[PDB]
Amino acid sequence: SQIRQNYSTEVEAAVNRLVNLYLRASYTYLSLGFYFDRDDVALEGVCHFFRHLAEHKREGAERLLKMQNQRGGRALFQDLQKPSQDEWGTTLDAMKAAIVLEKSLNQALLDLHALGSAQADPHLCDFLESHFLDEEVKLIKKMGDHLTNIQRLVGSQAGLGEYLFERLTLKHD
Amino acid sequence: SQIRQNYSTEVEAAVNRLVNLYLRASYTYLSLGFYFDRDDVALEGVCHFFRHLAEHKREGAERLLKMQNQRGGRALFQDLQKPSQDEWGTTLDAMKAAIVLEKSLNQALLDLHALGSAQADPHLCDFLESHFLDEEVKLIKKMGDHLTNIQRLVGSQAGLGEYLFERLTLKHD
Amino acid sequence: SQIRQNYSTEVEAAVNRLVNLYLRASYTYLSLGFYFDRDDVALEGVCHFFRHLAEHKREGAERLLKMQNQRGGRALFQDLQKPSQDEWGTTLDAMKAAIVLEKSLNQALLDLHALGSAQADPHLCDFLESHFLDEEVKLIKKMGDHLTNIQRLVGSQAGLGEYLFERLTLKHD
Amino acid sequence: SQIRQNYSTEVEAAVNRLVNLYLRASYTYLSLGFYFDRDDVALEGVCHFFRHLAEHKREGAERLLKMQNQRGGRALFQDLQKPSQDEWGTTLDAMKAAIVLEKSLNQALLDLHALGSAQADPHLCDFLESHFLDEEVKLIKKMGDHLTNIQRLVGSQAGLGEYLFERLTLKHD
Ligand SMILES: [Cl-]
Ligand SMILES: [Cl-]
Ligand SMILES: [Cl-]
Ligand SMILES: [Cl-]
Repeated sequence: SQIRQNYSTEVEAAVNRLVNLYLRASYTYLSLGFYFDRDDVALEGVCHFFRHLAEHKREGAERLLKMQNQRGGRALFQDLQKPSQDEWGTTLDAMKAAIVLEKSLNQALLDLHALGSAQADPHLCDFLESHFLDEEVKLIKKMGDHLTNIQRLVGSQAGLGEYLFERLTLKHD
Repeated sequence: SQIRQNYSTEVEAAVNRLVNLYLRASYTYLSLGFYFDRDDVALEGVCHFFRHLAEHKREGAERLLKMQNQRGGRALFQDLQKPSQDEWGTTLDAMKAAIVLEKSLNQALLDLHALGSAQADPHLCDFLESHFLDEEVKLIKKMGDHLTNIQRLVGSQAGLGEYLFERLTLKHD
Repeated sequence: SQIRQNYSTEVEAAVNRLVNLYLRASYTYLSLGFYFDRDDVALEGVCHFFRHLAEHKREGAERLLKMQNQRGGRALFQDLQKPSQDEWGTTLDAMKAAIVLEKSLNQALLDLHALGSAQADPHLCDFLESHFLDEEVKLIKKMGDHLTNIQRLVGSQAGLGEYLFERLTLKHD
Repeated sequence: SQIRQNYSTEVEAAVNRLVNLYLRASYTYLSLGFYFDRDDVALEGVCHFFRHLAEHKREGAERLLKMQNQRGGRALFQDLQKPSQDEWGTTLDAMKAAIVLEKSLNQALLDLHALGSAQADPHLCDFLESHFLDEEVKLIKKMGDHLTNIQRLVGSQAGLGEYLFERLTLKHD
């Protein structure tokens, strides 16, 4: 490569794996979004919350792919596994599955940062710090806040709580 | 007729029957709308939901009547039967009766489309596709979404659920 | 299902398969787009042409998923296979692979239309006519036009032709 | 020094050397810019490309000098060596010399970052990450893209390719 400098094969490979993890996450959120649009689920604010995350995770994958080319690495795509579930349960089940998914993406980012640190690759380390690590902390804090509110609302009338959370906390229209 | 071309007597008759079905549906929705405006029912958002459908079904009848004249058929009006009920129960009873009514209109549209297909009448088939079939799918999906939300809200406090659905889902002012 | 009417299990299944075909096509175009952004390929107009198609095919999948829910079918996601190639050759190789891909999507749309016709499902038939069949004819005509222009430009100076096509026909900036 | 804190003599010296490297690079680009403005070379877009880099490298030197004073180090200027060539050959020769020059600046930045990491100087490390490392990756990717396009255009008509690259890729007016 005419441009590649200080870019390890180990980072190049890990970036291709992280692209696969982000695209899998996007696909998971696409499935969650359409599940909440079902006529027998019908929680618009929950649908919009997950559809937006599907778009955001796709954008993350595209930013990693642009950076791979900027550093002179080569994008390599793999099979994308289907989401872990076909039906996602309650808003609470779905938000618990989301925070697990985000913790797994966050650990993949921290692992890649640690590899870049070990490889003395400060451009890679800056890149994750600037575009991913704080977006992930912010998102996990928001999901933690939502879990608390959902849990408060279950009480002895789960249906009423699920409706009120979607109407008064999540964005709809 | 100076203009009639490729327009069967069977379609002409079925169009006059469908006009009667749309006007009956409008009359049903007029009755539902004023029932929810009663001082002892008093659910404004439910009143507005049904009053709007009464106007929309009337407009459907008028579009069929305009098309009948465009094709050189002859409008023929019949007695309009009164709605099936004088009092419509809860929001849930009313929304269940509406989705039954819409399924019956949808089947009448599909039956007429099938007659036009059999008669090789593509103008009739286009007309239903363009102005009725998707409006009906969209409306039945919305009523299905509302039924799910109403059902979630019944819990052990039916009155509270009926008020919250009308205040937080349906349009009022 | 509370809303499902005149929607066959055969169409529901074929719609889920077509969603998989559109998402595979999006993934293929994502791979083509980033290949042309490589520093050793560096054809910006070709990159932008394929990146846009990746977005358009994703939007097609999302429209099919919305329609599946409108009809009361159930979205079911499968594993997404990786693209057929890791490296895509010349602009000409890439545009030949694209038109093959589009012909396969077009045949899948025509097959689904034929199934809906056989099932007397005019809403499905309208839906494909209105949002997919002409978009596909328009795209295949544009790719055919581009193939002719690329082929004219190969001459005895392939590099010069590939540069001029990307600079004077495709959109860049 | 009244302000100096956590700023090693090793970093202070390396910053003064890097200022010399940036000013030498500016001087090199000044020479490349005026060579392409010669009446017997006359490639305006190539002239403008290098004149702009001369200004950008000067600005890099000035940012390092401002930071040296912010940290309480002392600017020390050395003799500036003349550029390596008086005449720069073809656009291709010039762009190959530029990417070599940029790789040498990039390695000097990475070396200084590594020194700051070893000295536990996070302000220095942030400073390079924020203002230099990604500017350098972006520039080397752009020069790699240009090299590919120039190389594609040499064919058997080098003059025609050199003119078309300057007219259709580089900015002129
Ligand atoms: Cl799997
Ligand atoms: Cl009667
Ligand atoms: Cl495969
Ligand atoms: Cl010298």
